[PDB]
Amino acid sequence: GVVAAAEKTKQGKTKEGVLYVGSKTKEGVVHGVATVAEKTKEQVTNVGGAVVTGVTAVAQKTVEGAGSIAAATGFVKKDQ
Amino acid sequence: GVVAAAEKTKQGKTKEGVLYVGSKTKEGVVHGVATVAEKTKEQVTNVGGAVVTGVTAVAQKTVEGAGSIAAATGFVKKDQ
Amino acid sequence: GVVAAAEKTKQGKTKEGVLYVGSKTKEGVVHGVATVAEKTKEQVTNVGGAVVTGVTAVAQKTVEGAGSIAAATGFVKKDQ
Repeated sequence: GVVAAAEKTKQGKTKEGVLYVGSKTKEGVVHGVATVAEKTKEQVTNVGGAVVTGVTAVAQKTVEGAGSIAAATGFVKKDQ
Repeated sequence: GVVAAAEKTKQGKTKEGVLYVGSKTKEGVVHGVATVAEKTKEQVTNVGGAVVTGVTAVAQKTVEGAGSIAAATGFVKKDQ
Repeated sequence: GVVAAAEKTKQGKTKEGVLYVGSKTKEGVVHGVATVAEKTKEQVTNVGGAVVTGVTAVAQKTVEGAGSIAAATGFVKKDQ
């Protein structure tokens, strides 16, 4: 029973402000989430929330609510 | 019973402010989350929250709420 | 029963301020979370919260709420 529950059981003014980023570069190479392999059997990539990538990559108020992820890999049975 | 529960059972003004980043570089290479391997059997990458990458990578108010992640890998049975 | 529970059971004004970062470099190479291996059997990377990477990488008010992560790897049975 490999489960994963999450409850934001909320019952009951926002004036946050700003966010500012600046960038000035010459050369840039970025790899966010890379899976490189050779001679494997299984490969999984469960993205529940977000994935944000780049020389300028911001993530504001990204995952509100309830993030739930089950993940099961393998579980072989060759007995007897 | 490999579970993982999380409850933000909230019942009941925000004036945070700012955030500022600045950057000026010449060469830049970034790898956020890399999985490199050779001759394996299983490879998993469960992203529950976020993944933010880059020469300028910010993450503001990212994972509110309830973050829940189950993760099971393996569990072989070849007995008798 | 490999579980991991977390409850932010909150029942019931914010004027934090600012945050400031500055950067001026010539060469930069960063690796956030790298898993390099050879001749293994299993590889897992459960990200519950966030992962922020870069020559300028900030993380403000990242994981509120309840962070929950189960993680089970292995558990082989070849007896008798």
